[PDB]
Parts: sequence; structure tokens; C-alpha cells
Amino acid sequence: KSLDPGLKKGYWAPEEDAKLLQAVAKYGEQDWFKIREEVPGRSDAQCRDRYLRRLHFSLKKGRWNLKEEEQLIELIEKYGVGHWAKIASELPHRSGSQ
DNA sequence: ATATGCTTACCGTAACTTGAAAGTATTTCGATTTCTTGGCTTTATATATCTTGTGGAAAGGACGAAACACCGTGCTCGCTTC
Repeated sequence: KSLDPGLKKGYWAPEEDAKLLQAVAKYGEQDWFKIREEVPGRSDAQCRDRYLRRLHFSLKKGRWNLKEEEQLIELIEKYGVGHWAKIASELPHRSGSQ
């Protein structure tokens, strides 16, 4: 993921919306090593988290309404603090990064 | 004029995979051991035969002494010369 002349450190999505989203239907959620051979400028390490955080569906998003605080409470009430504790390993997709 | 907060590029460790080197109880080839089978000597009385030693023979070898070959020589025979 570094010192590579073929990688691109860009920020926007030039051609990515196709080059990376084709893997959605082309290949499953495993063996990312196969896709990196066709998409230039993109590495597997960043590709995994990009694919994950861009196409996910079930996430607590929207405006902070009068009913979201109970959601947060029952979230931190599942197993513990969650954000960094080891319980983060079983919280489904609620990693500390977010 | 700037903070809540999302997005996410790049800096970490944990369990699983693919292949090579070292390591573990298996079987077969080949060497080794041990089961045969016959001989190694010891005795006694018995004996006819048959191959081997102790005779003989003698072919196979050189070295020796006298004879013969010619040829010198003076004897014992010849001669010219005075």
C-alpha cells in the first residue's frame, strides 16, 4: 500500500463507480486479491473498507430526532462501551471506526 | 469569521493457507543365526586283491689320448773335379 508507482492517492471517484462496483456482482465478499489485478490506482487495503462503508444499507443515519437517544442507549447497552472494547468484535458492523 | 461530524488514506496485529525441510513409525532386501547330515580317531580278528616303490634294465651325452696329415732335416746315402 506504499511506494507503489501504480497506486493513486486520489480522493474523488474517477471511474471507480464502475471499476469497483462491478466486483459487487462479479465476485463475492472474499478474495479481494482478484479484483486488484484489473482496477489500477486502487489498493486492496483501502478497497475493502471503501466497498464496505459505501454500499452498506443498515446503518443508523439521518437527523438526530427525539427517538434516537434510546437507540444509542440500547446500543451502548448491548454488551458495553462498544466503541473500543473487545465486544466490538461481535457488534454487527458497528466498528469503532464509525 | 469555526465546531459536530462523516468520509476515509494510511499505519497496526491475529488466525489461516501453500509449500519445503526435518522427523516417525512400515516393510522388504540382504546379512546373520541355527536347524541338518557326514566325516574327523580308538580299539579289537578277519583277508584277497591291486597299485605303488626298489629294483633293475641302459640311450644319451662329452672329454680324452693316440693316430694321421704334411713337411723340415740331417742322416746316410748321393754326386763332379782335379
